[PDB]
Amino acid sequence: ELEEMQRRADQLADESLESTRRMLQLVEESKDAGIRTLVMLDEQGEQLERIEEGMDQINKDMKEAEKNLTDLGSGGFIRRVTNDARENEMDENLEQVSGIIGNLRHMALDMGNEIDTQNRQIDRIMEKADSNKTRIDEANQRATKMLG
Amino acid sequence: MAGRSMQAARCPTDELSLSNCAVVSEKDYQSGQHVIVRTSPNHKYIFTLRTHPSVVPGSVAFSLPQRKWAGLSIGQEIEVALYSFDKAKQCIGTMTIEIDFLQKKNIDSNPYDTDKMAAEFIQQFNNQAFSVGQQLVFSFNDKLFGLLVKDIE
Amino acid sequence: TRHSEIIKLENSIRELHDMFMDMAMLVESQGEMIDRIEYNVEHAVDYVERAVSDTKKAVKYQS
Amino acid sequence: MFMDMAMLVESQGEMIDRIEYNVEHAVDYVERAVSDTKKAVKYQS
Amino acid sequence: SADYYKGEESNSSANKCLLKVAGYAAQLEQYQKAIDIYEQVGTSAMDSPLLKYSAKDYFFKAALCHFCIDMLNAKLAVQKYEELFPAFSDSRECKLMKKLLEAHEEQNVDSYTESVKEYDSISRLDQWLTTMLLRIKKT
Amino acid sequence: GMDTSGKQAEAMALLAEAERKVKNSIEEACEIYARAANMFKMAKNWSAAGNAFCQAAQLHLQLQSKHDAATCFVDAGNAFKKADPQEAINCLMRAIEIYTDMGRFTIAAKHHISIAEIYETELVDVEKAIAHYEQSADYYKGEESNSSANKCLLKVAGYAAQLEQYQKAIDIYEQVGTSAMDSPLLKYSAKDYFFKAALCHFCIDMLNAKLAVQKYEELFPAFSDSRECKLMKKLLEAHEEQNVDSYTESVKEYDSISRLDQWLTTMLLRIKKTIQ
Amino acid sequence: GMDTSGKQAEAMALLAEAERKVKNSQSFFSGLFGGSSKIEEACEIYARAANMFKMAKNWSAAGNAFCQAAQLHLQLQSKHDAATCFVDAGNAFKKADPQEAINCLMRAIEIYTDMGRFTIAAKHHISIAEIYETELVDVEKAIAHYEQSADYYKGEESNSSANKCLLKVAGYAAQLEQYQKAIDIYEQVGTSAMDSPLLKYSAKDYFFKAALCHFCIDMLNAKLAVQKYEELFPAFSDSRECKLMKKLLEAHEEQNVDSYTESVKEYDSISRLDQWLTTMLLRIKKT
Repeated sequence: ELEEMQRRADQLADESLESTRRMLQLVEESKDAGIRTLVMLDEQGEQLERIEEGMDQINKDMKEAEKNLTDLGSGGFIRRVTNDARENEMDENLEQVSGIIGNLRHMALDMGNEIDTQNRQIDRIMEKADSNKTRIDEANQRATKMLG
Repeated sequence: MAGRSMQAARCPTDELSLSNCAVVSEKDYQSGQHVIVRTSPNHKYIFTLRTHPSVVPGSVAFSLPQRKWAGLSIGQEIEVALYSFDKAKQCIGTMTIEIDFLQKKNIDSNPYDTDKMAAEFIQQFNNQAFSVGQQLVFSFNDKLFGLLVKDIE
Repeated sequence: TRHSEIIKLENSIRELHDMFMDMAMLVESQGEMIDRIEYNVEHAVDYVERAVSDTKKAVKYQS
Repeated sequence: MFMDMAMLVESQGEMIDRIEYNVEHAVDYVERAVSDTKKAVKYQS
Repeated sequence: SADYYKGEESNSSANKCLLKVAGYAAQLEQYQKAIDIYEQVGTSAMDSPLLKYSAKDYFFKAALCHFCIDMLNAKLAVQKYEELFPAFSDSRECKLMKKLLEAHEEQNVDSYTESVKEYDSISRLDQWLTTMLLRIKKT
Repeated sequence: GMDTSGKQAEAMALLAEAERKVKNSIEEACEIYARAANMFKMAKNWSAAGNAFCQAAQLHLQLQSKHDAATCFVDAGNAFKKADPQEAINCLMRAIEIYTDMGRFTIAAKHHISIAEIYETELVDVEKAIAHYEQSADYYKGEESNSSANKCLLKVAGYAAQLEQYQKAIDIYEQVGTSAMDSPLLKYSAKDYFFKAALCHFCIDMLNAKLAVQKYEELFPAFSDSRECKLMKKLLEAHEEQNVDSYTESVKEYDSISRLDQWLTTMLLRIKKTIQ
Repeated sequence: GMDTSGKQAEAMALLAEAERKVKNSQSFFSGLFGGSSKIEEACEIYARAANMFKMAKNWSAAGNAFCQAAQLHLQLQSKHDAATCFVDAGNAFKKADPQEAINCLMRAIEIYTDMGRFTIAAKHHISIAEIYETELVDVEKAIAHYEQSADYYKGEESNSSANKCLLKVAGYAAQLEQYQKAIDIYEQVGTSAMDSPLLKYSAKDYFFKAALCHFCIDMLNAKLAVQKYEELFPAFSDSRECKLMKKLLEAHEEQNVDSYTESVKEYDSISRLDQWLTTMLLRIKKT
């Protein structure tokens, strides 16, 4: 009876250790995942800037061509209820995790510093693109005005 | 002789399994013959042939204990070649077989006359090939036994 | 002190969840806009290519 | 959900690279058309 | 705008507009339309591969509206929501719903105060959520 | 309301004018038809606008149009998607054919996916959806689209395991795992694919399943590290010893620790049905 | 399948019609001087035939048709369209065999760099490097192609792509037993990354790579490199890489091979190892 309860308590402690190890491993993997996500987001932002510059150049060239054409004409983590050395390491692990998660939070903010802004920029160029299309369409119509 | 491709087959009847003979088709194989079966680069096992109409044409089938010992599964491919026994060095002095009960429900502690068991084993498996480490099933007086060959001297 | 660290971790997790949701919705909107502009630019480039090819053919035939 | 984000961002990145290639093709086509037009009008004059 | 987006098949903008209008209606005491919109958004998120895990929160909003209507039908409504989405059990929204029901069953001051304090300790409740909570608690 | 009636009258007048112009007689008729379709769409009456869209598409394609005709056909199909699924499917298939003849496989694959999903949700059809998914997968393979190709492969493997033979799904899972082994980012999902294959291998035989899971573990070391390996070991031991209590305890523990989407539970029940 | 057979038959008929049209184009030009419309029509028909072959999944036939269209349009002086057709032919060949793709991409790069299309030339150099890496094992050629692509990218001021090529080149070089170049590239990338907060985190990996590369030389210079990295980036101590290299140095100070193996296993458990990491660790254990 009591021996079975003690065995169950020991198994629960082992499960807690396994959970702590899984937590540590998962956070460690998430750190690399976040680093890769950050670098990929930076690459995507640079690509978006390269697209915006190209579209601005397209608009400038189209306007110049149209003009030319028109003008042509911490305190504790695990209670020492069961003693054992394991608890010690457990504490450290959670402490480590704490620090890590703090760091992780910072990384999140970093991504934001770019993400939202990029979206806004995209919207602007999108509008311009539509206008540009209309303009060339109008030019085509104007090109057909003289033909009749 | 040269070897041919084959499809894995399962023994259809318990009586065929009780004889510890590989069930083969009459078209290419005949009862009483011995074959060597290659299942991997260095896995070879010798089995006796028993004919049964239900066998798939050109196929060799083994009982569940034989498949488990050889790790045979439906859909896998193994090689089978006819073999001829040479008594120059294959004479058997005595066989040592480890015997176990297949089902726990039928286990009894009563003594058994091992001479009768040996005689029945020889009669049921006469003119058959046995290799060390072979796992098989044996029926004796409505009693099932899992037999493992310790050694042949 | 355990309760303080627990609540701090929970608050951090909730803030991360909220930021995740917001930026994920924003990224989905960004993807929708990028798809729309891709389609628009493809249509525009195809149309201008066809128009310029027709103009070149017409001028070459006339001259 | 982080794994889902990772796959979604990978898809967005590949699509953005394809869009960049399309943009390069379109700008080259437009530049060639403008060059041909300017040369033709200069020769006509 | 929501109708135009639906005609154009824009899920994100349509969902945003529906959520905004449902919230405004709830602030205006039009519980039926707000609860219908919240339920539709929640089921759509559940069906969609993404935003399903957050759909629980949306469900709570719908529940809140029903919680203002009556108490005897509240048990049936929560049972239907649970059986519809069995995974909702582990959600803290179900905990809030059951705690609020229990607090309203017995006329005492400590239950609702401690419930609101505990739920605030995690995240700051929205102004509309707090207004509806105060309205239901006062009666 | 009055707005709907006015827009309907305007659309009818524009259609009559376009019919008169085409009878007398070139792009003016198509422009009038498109304007009528847009005006009808303004009314919010999705019905009867698709007819104008189809008339415009046919008239514009009759004069050798390739890009604009395809875009108009796609718009007509999208308009019918809410109004009439069959007409939407027909318009989408015509646009697919036109674009593929033009060489634009992306639009064709997207329209095939849309047709498959509309068949799965609105109508009742899976085989045609599977064929459309396979065609889209081939089209995106022509474009070496890794993400779309992987998604289509996963969907096809899942559907085949649910209904069809398992060899294709098993091979797809093995190939995906091998490809992801070198890739670090995707390695985490790789194990899952192997796990899926194991379940499929159980539909044939228990010893075959044991061999398949052993092969998957050997091929990918990480598959052994995950607790899923222990879960499979326990499941196989319980099946070997023929003890329903252990199976029930294992499935209950898996459900409690991790939520289920009715797929793993279905496969576990199928496996247990033959335990006898 | 019947549909595939019909598509193949239609593609063969279209190819025969294109052959007849290109044959008769010369006769028409000689007898009437009708212009170059025949060549353009033949190129369009070849493109359609390639599309049909892709329908039937024939890489070789589509590549041959694309090559024929490319040469036909090159005879038309349309250098840009000829280069585009050659690039399409190379892409088609990449499906089956990039043997022709090498010369196709070389010609495309030459044409593009003649006019100033540097971005596409750099992308084609990257494609050539990938083809060489996947087909052959000659790393040096891939490195040279990557440097050429990076130079072309910097020529157009289009960054965010040359940096990745340089990083991949450094990763390859670290495995080729070359110290000076790999260390210089790693330190340059790290010092560039520290300035940018987003990439500052990635600098630790490059510092660890440089430390491992310099560790094979000797323990004394390895300690100096570790101290230099610590002084430059003290926060590098927080990363597990610095702890790992310090543990390896301490174990080698006493030749405690069991401790080294335990540390390596612990690091692998913390994060799955890579082929380069395992190779470097095995090489370091040699001394």
